[PDB]
Amino acid sequence: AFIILDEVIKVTNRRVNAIEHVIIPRTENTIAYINSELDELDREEFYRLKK
Amino acid sequence: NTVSGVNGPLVILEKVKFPRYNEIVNLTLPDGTVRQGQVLEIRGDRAIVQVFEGTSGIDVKKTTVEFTGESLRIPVSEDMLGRIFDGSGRPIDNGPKVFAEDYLDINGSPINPYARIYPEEMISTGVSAIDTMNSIARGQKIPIFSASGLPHNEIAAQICRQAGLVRPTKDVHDGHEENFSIVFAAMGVNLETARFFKQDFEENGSLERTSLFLNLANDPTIERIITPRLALTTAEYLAYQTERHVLTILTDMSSYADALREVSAAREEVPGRRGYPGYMYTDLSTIYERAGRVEGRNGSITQIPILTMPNDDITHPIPDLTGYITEGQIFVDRQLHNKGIYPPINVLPSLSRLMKSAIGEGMTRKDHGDVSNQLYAKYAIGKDAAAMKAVVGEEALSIEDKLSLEFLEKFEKTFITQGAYEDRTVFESLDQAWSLLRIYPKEMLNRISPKILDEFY
Amino acid sequence: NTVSGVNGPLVILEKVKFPRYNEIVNLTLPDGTVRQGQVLEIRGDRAIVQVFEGTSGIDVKKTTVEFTGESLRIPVSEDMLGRIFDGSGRPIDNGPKVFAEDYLDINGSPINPYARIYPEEMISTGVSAIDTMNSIARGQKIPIFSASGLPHNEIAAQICRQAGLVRPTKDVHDGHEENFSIVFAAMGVNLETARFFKQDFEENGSLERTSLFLNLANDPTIERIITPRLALTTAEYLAYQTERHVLTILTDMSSYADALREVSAAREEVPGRRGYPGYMYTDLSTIYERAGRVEGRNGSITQIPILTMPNDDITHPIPDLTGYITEGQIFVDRQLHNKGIYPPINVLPSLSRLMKSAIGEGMTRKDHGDVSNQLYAKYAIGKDAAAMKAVVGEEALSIEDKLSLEFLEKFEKTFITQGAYEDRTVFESLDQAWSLLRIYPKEMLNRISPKILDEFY
Amino acid sequence: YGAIYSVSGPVVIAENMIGCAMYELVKVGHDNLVGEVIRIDGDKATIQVYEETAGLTVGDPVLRTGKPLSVELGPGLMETIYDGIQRPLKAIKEESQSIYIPRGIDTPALDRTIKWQFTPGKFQVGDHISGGDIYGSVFENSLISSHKILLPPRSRGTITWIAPAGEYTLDEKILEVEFDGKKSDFTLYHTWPVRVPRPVTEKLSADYPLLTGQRVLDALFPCVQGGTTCIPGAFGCGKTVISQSLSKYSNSDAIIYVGCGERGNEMAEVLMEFPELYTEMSGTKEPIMKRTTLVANTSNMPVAAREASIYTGITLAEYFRDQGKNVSMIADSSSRWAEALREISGRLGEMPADQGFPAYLGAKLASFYERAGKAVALGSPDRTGSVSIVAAVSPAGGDFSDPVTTATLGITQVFWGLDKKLAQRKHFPSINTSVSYSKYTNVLNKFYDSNYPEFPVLRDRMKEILSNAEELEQVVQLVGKSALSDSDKITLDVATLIKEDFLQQNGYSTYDAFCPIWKTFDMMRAFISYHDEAQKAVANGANWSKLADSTGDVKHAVSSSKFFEPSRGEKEVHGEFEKLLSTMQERFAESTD
Amino acid sequence: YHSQVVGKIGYIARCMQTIDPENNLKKIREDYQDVLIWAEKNYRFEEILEASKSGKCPNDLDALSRRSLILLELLRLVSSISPFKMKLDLIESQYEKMKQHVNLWKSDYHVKLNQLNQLTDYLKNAAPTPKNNFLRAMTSVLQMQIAQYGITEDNEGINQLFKLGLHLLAMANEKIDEQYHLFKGYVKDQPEESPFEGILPAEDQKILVKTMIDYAMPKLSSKVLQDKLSALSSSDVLTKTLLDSIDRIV
Repeated sequence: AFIILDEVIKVTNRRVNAIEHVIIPRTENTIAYINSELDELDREEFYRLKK
Repeated sequence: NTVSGVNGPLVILEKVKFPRYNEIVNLTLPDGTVRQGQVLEIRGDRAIVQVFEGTSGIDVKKTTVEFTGESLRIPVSEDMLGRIFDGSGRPIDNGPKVFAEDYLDINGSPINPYARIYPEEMISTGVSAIDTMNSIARGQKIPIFSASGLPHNEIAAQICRQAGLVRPTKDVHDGHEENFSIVFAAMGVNLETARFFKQDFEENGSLERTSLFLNLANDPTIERIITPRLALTTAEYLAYQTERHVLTILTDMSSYADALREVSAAREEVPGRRGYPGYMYTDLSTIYERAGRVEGRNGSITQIPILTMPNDDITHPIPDLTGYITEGQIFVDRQLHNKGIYPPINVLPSLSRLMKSAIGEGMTRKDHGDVSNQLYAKYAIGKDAAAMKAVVGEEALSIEDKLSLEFLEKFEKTFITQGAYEDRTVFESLDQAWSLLRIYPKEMLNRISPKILDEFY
Repeated sequence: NTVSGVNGPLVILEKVKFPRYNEIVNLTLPDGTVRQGQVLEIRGDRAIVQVFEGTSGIDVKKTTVEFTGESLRIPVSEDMLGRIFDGSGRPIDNGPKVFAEDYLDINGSPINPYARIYPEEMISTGVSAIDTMNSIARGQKIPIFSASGLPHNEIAAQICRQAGLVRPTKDVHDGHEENFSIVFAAMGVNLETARFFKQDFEENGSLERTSLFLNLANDPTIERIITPRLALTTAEYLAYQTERHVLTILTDMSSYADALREVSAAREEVPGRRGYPGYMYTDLSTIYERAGRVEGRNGSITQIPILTMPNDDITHPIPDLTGYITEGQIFVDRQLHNKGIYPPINVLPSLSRLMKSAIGEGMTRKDHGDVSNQLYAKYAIGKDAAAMKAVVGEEALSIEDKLSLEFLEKFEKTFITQGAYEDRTVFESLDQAWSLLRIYPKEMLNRISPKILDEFY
Repeated sequence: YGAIYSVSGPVVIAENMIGCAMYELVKVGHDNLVGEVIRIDGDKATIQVYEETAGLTVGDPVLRTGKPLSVELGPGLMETIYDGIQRPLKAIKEESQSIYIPRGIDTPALDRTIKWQFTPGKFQVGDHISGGDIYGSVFENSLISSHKILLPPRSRGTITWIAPAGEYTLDEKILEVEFDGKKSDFTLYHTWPVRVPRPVTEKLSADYPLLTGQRVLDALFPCVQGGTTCIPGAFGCGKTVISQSLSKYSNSDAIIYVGCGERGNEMAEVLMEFPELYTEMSGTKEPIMKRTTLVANTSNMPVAAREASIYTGITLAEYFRDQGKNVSMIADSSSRWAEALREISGRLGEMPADQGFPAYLGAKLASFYERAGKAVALGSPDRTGSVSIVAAVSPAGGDFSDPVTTATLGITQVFWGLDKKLAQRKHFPSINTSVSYSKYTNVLNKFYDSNYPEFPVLRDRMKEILSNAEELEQVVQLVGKSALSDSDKITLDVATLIKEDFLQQNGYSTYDAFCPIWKTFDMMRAFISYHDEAQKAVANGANWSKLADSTGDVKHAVSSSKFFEPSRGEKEVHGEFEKLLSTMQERFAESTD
Repeated sequence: YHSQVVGKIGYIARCMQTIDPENNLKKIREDYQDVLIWAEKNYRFEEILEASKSGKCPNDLDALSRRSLILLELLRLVSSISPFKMKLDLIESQYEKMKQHVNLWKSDYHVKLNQLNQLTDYLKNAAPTPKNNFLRAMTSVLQMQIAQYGITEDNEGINQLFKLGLHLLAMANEKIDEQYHLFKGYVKDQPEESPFEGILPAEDQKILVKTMIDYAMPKLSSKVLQDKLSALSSSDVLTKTLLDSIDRIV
């Protein structure tokens, strides 16, 4: 049981760092760029319609 | 003169200098139906006003002009409570005129009723978790975050029906012994919700002390947007005239934001991003301007706005602008309502600004913040131990995680759970928090004094 | 004539269409202050003119207009060094005289002094990664990319201070054959930021080798936008007149893009993406088009602009259009500056499409391009091995990731480590890059040739 | 003069107007409502109505004031609460009995009943005068620098008539100008617009220090007056305590508080907390209220007053900096000014940028940040002054990636990262050393280190002690507690005392949250000498538990530096910090053996 | 631009006329002859502005305001030492040394002159008390030592008197114990035998000795000690022997 816990501790320590490292930046940058493009893309039709 | 044209909800009338700003006008048609409206925009040799009765059916070569001579105002008196009226400012009770001797404008108070001091005395809303964990004082803006999956109208009706009952126990406790009033304004609600709110409020006995504002979804957006100004002006006039604490409930803010967004395309001003108008901060700030302690130190105007989201998304500008002006907010969880809790409100995502100073003296105890801090820490530790208990297992959990997990279900089904007509006070919520916190040992609580902890263990 | 109205920085005046386009005009106000402007639009009974100085306080019937009858031109002379002034067309602070003996147009094609051949030289700036990993030369454009968290102004002032002293060591080392000239232009900057650059320039060098161009933040964007035409005309007239290398610092590009992108909504034109105008590519292309070699084969104009990201994202049109229009790309990383590296210039996203022409072949070795490409590929492999050391560390890392991490750590902590006033050379940087690249095995160095790799193995 | 052409919403259009600038204030209608022309298209001008537009019809006359919309600069600005448009609410609170200014009533920036003693300056008849020169003085304060009456900016000539000493009103003329015959009549107060920069001799970098009463601020970076720094707020959950603790703990002569988009509770808590709390210099006769200026605008006010409140506070801070005194400007926040500019842009009908922010926020933020700073005072006297611009940064689009927060951080040269976890524990101010940064630490460290400064070595080792303590806590959490040496335990012990003493400060205390720069430099040098003595004693061979018992009273004396008062005969000099070096050297000598 | 240079020339002429009334400082008035020459001639403001704009009048209003701040600091330093008078050679050498400095505001001289002007300005609005008398005597001794030693030479007595004046100004009116202990330590730490003889009057020293004897008199409970301590209150001078004799009696 000690060899199994010592074997699983490295995989949990690797997955805990990789899952926290690779998770946030792609969805954060893609969501911020998608909302940033969707804001001006939504406002441009209202500005052209008002003009 | 004659009607120039009509396009959508706006009506083009021939007027040079006859109608004033906010002056009511009457259109005389030859079909036997007369309609009245308010001048939303005045220009030179033209008039753009929205009629409150109907949205079409007016002639362009047969209409007449009539001047009423009275601006759009709400009559504030002592007989407005205990009656049902419309959103435009007319009664619907089928009786005599309930107009009072005081006329106030719906575009702001002209007496400067803005507060200049921090609120000390707390106000009870009839909720144990909303009073203990996120309780607000007199003259504080605390909104209720809702969604499209829970009964936000029943949650506002439960807070309106539960309010006004703790004032007798607080007056008996040597606290708030003054008269209390309630401002009820409904915008974008159905007839079944208004009849269920009036029948539910009439059973508990709070309909006589409160005012009923009926605004349907088939009416104009100008009446629904002008409906909260009559309740805020009546609550400010009653709170300033009589020196009494008035708590106003405005539901829903999504119907007022949709009515203001619908009128943003009719005017010459262009709307902002996401379809809504860019001047929603001034419109929400105008309704939020009537808030704070009244002059005299004996009255205050409390406002409890209700905001409903489509999917609980914070990307809309209504949640950032509405939450930025208010000092905190209470969000309703969807998992608590599906689990069976009523009202399913979570204390982890909610936040209260100035929670250590929003508790008075003589009606609330001093250990409410210390018991609410240990109850919030035990609720967060039970929320973390509940999700960690499934991954860890039943034989690999911590010793404090089991008692915190049982205290999360017992505190969630004992403190958060409550009936629709069950009134509670600060002493009952403080006794329930001490009874729910009695399962934990003395070495697990350090956010309270030893005298109050050992005395009420 | 007379001004009909005023809306923002542009003033709408009613007059005849007899004046030509780009004619200089002066507005006479009753406060005793004269403002200069340029006629942007001419029509019958109405005209559109943009005032360079001043944005508000212009009366309709209380002000007058006067026609000078001359086109928009800035007088450039050879005595601009050792004089302090601001770029508005004249000295606003009452400093030195901006009068000269030659007149150059600011439309973008005064004489067409752009070179029609690929240049071949070695430009030294004092940075090992900027000189070796950038491949800069005479007449090459390299933009400095920074953020809001990192000190882009201190990095630009340190890069200009190292580039001002690194040029005489190369001129003594036979890297150039003419004098050096500096062109300092500030737009939308504070006095405290310009005082640090003037103190660093006076401490590192003198006050006569550079030009004084100051722009105030309380002025309009049209007055700050006129500084690049006078700086480019003075750098082109000074570089073409005396056959000297001119180095211009354009700071900041966010203010120049914020001026033309600022006034893009108050007019009748439709803007582009992100609210910017559709002619910003021609506006930045007009300043970027006046770069390269000069007439005679003894002149050159170097542009070292400083761009600050206002959102911290790659979706902005100013960094992509400025980096795509420029021949180089210098990116700054806040993570390298946070660890303690000075200057924190990242060579991973830096890539130019003119590395062959920027690499010198008569004043330096031919292995600088292959050593810079192998050092850039080994630096990117060391960055990917550093990301693999961040993900796994010691569970899936091989010997190649450990050797690439050690070479990336030694090259990152050795090549990117420097002071604030010391300078380097390409010969010492080639041996320093060869010493860090000597630790790699022969099996991993197959991208380089065996003759050049066997000599430095 | 003009006539009301149309009235639609908060913006009213008026036709038949000529000779009106882009900032001239006029009164539309018969009620005399306050307003200002935002734009002018053709013969008709568009004006924004700050007051309520209810009860205004087309056809009423519009009378202009004949000058631009500005505020009055004279005696009596301190000890008074006014709005962003120069409207005193304290004068209307007595007569009208209201909080804000009601509709149909408008008060001036200066009262007509308050009188001040006018004193003659160093000028005489026949001598040339200019703007910013010392024309006189008025005795109103005794604990700080008095508000000296200066000449009007953008005006010069010969002094033909000089007023004598005595008491006079601000409405009466006491000054005359001789230029081109009869130039004009001058008074005690002066008119100047808020949308124009104030005149000055020359602006430079911040090299003038000033008292602030911040141990963490003076310990993290060098204390100076004239810098620009931005800090994150809490939306009324700790930002008003840091602003009131910074304004109350600061020992400056003048104070400028500007509330643009506050809720109203922080303005009443700061205004009521200002006179009830005494100053650190032992001030009397309203030392906290008379020494500061009160400008509070709520969220329900007009966007023109909230946007012009920073211009009025920057104009009053520019006048106080031009008078020859150092003043600290506390503003909160830029998100309410950008939201008011976006609401004014959407209400006016212009085309805005993405996220509702227009392009004028960058130039207005750059002019507002460049307008405040330390420089030489303009005029013939050539005095020294400083203007510290401290503006809070809050979100305006639901995240930190907005153009207001990201654009405001680029123009500012100083950044202070507040911690929400430290502010939740009733601890303020708590600035993080990793997110914190300042560019003026070199000139302030060299100018302060010119005479006898030790702030750079204690500040670099103080920030490196917490930065190494964070990596030691992360390595102790990741690897374990029994994997570190005695150097990591000594660095964590010094970082716990430095973070507990500096980062663990309270904002509700009076003598436990305010201290001079010499007491903070001696307190940081006492901890750095104990850390260097512990590292040198541990390097020579010694146990960590034996060295911890070998320290003894040095750890309790160094840890007890946040509970003792700095007054021991002088405000800066303290003999107890001087004895801790000899006692720490005597304990360090026996600790090594 | 030119109006600030003309106003700085007229203010420099008025400050130069207020500095030397008999032409005793020829070195200070010699450098200001270019600005004082235009002030001694009857001319309009348009001729001075047009002469300053065309290079015929004094320009560099920033650099002229930099030396004008040093001249205003020398005039404020000479005026703040009233009613004491300084030497003409020490005023000319101090004006030459202060004028020869690269920066006149980035040092402790402007902060010491601003602190002395704030301490002298705080003494204008006061009442009779021991803190105002001790701060007035310390400000008079600091003004005499500042007029005797100048502002270009550091002295421990001027820094101790300035630190005692700032420490006395930083305290309230309920700090008679700390003002008496700081006055006893500052009086015992003074190297001179009498710091109030020749500058302050005999009524101020007798009022200070009567204030110290009246302050230490309420803590005694003996008739012999109260009579012996009360008998020393008639002295008109102040010295360390009176403080040691009053401390030995208590």
